[PDB]
Amino acid sequence: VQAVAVLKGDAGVSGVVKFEQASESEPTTVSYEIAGNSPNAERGFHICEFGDATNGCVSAGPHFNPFKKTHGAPTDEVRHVGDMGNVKTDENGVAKGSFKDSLIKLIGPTSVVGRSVVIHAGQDDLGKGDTEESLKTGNAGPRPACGVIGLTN
Amino acid sequence: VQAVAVLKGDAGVSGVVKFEQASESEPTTVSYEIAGNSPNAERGFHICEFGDATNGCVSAGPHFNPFKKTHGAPTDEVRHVGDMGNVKTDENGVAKGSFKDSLIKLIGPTSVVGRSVVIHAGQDDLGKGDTEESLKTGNAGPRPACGVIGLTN
Ligand SMILES: [Cl-]
Ligand SMILES: [Cl-]
Ligand SMILES: [Cu+2]
Ligand SMILES: [Cu+2]
Ligand SMILES: [Zn+2]
Ligand SMILES: [Zn+2]
Repeated sequence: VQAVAVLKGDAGVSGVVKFEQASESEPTTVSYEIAGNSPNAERGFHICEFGDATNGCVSAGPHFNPFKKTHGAPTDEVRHVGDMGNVKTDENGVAKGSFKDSLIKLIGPTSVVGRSVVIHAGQDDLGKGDTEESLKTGNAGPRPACGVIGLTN
Repeated sequence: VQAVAVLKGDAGVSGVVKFEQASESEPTTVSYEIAGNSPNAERGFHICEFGDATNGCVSAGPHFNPFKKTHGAPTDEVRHVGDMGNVKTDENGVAKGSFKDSLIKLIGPTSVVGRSVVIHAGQDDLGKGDTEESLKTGNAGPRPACGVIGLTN
């Protein structure tokens, strides 16, 4: 199965996020290319519960967390499903990369199809911040761009 | 279950399409509000197979047609699942309305979540055109706006 999200906003940030999962049990390969970020920085990259763009990136809601856990790093046992960590940006402010994740799926009851991918203005502290905000958003700040995850060929 | 699609493009047409379905067997209520169309006209309103916006509204692909039938009116027995007919525009070019459909669903294997809603520049002949193009698109012309159907609260 294949999915795609086109990140857009009015803050100059934009990109594309592709998703690939053969079967439910197999991890999903996430591939991204996002431009217009701050150069040489780490930016929060998350999947939110709703694919609702009626009010900018805010209507996407909280991080997808069907199991009601706290915010963590993608390598953590305790993390939200939509916790993909931080993406690195180069000297030109472009973040290009790829990775696999076993909690993010395009098939089954926890499918992210129809939900939103969000890129942050700030760095995700990965839940290690000494605040309770850290346990929900990683204190990653504003959402300059987002896109609904749709199905593709 | 509730879904929503925000129609956007560079042709001045835009709007919102809401979807509501309680259970699989029950019809889905489609509610829309689209502005920027030609005034006092009928415009093709369809759901396409892919929620892919990487290339404007073109990457949405053909009308959703999992049962491989020809293009028809929503009241036809032979029609594509994404065949919602034409929406009427007023003297100000706004199309506002609502309706229920039993083939369009937000639940099950034919779910439209993650697919695209498209508004046309022209009128859907409803498959009655004397061309084979009529049997696929209804000859509705260009796609000025489209949006991915995402999940919402
Ligand atoms: Cl977020
Ligand atoms: Cl079409
Ligand atoms: Cu976030
Ligand atoms: Cu069409
Ligand atoms: Zn999180
Ligand atoms: Zn059709």
